[PDB]
Amino acid sequence: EFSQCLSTLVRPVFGELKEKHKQSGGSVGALEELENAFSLAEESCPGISDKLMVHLVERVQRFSHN
Amino acid sequence: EFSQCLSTLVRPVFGELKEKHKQSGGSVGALEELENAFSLAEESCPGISDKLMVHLVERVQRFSHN
Amino acid sequence: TSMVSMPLYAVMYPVFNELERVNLSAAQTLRAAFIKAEKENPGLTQDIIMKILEKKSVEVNFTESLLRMAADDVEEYMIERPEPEFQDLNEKARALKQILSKIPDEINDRVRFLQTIKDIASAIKELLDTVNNVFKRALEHQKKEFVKYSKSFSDTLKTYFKDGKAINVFVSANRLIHQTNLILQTFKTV
Amino acid sequence: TSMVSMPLYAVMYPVFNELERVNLSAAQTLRAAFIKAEKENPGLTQDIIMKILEKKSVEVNFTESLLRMAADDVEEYMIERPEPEFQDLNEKARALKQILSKIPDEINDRVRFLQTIKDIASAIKELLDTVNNVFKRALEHQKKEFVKYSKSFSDTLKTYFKDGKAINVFVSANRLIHQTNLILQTFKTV
Repeated sequence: EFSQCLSTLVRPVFGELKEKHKQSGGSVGALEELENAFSLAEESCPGISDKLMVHLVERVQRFSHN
Repeated sequence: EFSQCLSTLVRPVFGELKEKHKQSGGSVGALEELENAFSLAEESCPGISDKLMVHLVERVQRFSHN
Repeated sequence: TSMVSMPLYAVMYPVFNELERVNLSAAQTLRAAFIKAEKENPGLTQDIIMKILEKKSVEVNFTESLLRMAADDVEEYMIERPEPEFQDLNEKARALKQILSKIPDEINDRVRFLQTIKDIASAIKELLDTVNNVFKRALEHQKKEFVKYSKSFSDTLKTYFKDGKAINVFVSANRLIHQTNLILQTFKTV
Repeated sequence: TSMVSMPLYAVMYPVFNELERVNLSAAQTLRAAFIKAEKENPGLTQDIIMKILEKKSVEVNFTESLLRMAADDVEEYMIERPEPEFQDLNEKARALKQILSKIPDEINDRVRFLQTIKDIASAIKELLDTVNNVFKRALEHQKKEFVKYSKSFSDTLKTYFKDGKAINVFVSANRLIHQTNLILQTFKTV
């Protein structure tokens, strides 16, 4: 029902970044609020996080060359 | 009389970083104060910036392996 | 709206805009949370993007791709005022960004690169004339900053024609684009 | 003194300490300016170091080297109080950091790595006992955080023994070290 990217992408990435900023900058509340915002978005509209990832990759691929 | 690293290292590096943070975080005053702090240190004690670079490299090399 | 980092407005903002049709509320939530988190930890968005692409095994040079993506309008920095001068400001800003974004596709061929550089100069002076014309404070400061970044970009071109490092040109062009966006946002919020 | 990022206190702080003999004033100025600039833009110090090494053509894996450099005491986090409990706290913190810093030199050999892991466990429980003993608020929170990072480090060990990525172990060990330093600094500033 929900997006796959929530556990495969969002969780580990945001974990890494959370630890990255917690032991440097110090403030990680808004970061966690963003990670949770993915969840709230998913609850409001199942699959939208996957669509976000798809749109991201589509955009970066459209404007990448060699 | 002064350190070589002031123009070869400090200036370009701090330029890059200044532009990096000016167009993201926004505050670059303390960064510029640090770059200038290299100059004040040099004025207080000629050659100390070069010694700083030497100590830095010595330290990272002592604790690097394969 | 506030001035944010380039990865946010050039990569994520269009994604949020496209998610509008799927669900407006969720898109707005994600957008706001992204802005806030980016404000709390500058460079967050770029890291999120990079780690995502890394995990999906999508290999790109991010600065170059960023340069290409920065061509697109930032809706929140677009002046909505109907008067000809402001719309002209939007137009000239857009033109400069669009021509600067052509650099990666052109830099390897010397001829087309020189032509591109000519067009860039033209766009810069057009935007300059428009900016100075609109002046009817912080605006002047942003104008001076823009000129400074133009000059810096030129110097970068010289250095490139010396050593041949394209990445420096890409970075400088990104800086100039960001300063253009900053000009528009400053004009919009005063 | 305030809690700062690991590149600062593990790489630059000793450098500042060594520059003391040359000229105390200049060393203090550079130190303070570094702290302030790092506070303004977190991650600045690491970038300065990386770009410096890059320009001098010194090739290193920075996380591993950071792990090795993090063994050293941070003078500003050392408790000056003469009472046995606090000095024991300094000692146990130091012991844990020292054993955690041995990981890069040992991780390739399974036997010595397992022994190192044993020693790490021992150091962790020793520091835990000392911390809980000293309790005569935020301290308890930092203790819980320390335990959490210990557990996380263990999980990282498991995952390593699964896939064989050393970098994750290095990062986790750095996190635990930073949390140890945080424990000492918290005890020192209350």
